[PDB]
Amino acid sequence: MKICLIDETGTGDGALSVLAARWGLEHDEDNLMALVLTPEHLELRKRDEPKLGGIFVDFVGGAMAHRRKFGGGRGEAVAKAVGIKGDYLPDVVDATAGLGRDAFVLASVGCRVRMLERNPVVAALLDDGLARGYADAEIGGWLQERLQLIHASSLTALTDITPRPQVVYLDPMFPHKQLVKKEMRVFQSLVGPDLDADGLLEPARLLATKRVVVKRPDYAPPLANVATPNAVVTKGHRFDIYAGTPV
Repeated sequence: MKICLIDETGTGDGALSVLAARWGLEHDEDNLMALVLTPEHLELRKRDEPKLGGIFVDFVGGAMAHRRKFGGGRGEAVAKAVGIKGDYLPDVVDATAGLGRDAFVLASVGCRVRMLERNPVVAALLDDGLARGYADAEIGGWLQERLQLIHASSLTALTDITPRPQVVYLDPMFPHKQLVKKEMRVFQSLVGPDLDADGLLEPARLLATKRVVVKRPDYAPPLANVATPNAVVTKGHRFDIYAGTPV
């Protein structure tokens, strides 16, 4: 995958070169987007719009820490969709991690989560945030065990995953046009619709032993057109619930 790789560390240790090779990233000097390695973290920027700033994955502060403390935890719409209740904290596989926002909530509530991200540039951002998150004196401990990243095809590896997770969560990039903030304008400018999203449902329902949860924006059709009477509705979107495959 092509993108403008920029080093703002000054160390000269070759860290960016290693990270690029690890995720199969190719430097593209005149690419519209740029992946920058700062002393603080790895961020994505929209070169033609400096005023927008850069976006990065941070489990320690910012929006993720705010949502952790104020979002409600087990009371979140996504927490209820996966079936979280009482002492029930299922193992989850998030086949469309993206920025890891939902995945972080689930891990924060007490779920053992395994994230998968096929997009190399997004995966690079997650890995960097995971590195920083693991190094946190407060959450670094449980984070390292409840939130881990895996690089593989969510269509082929979604079957070889072991041990089988009780729940599989899906939230593929839906073909949108409707963002309002910078954290999305920059990102959306990079990541486009997941053309094979519909193909995720089947392998997901096979992997999960209890439930498959699909986040869907309002009015969006169910994934793969497979209807379901079970769903948790929220503001601006819903979570379609499907039965998994008992062991």
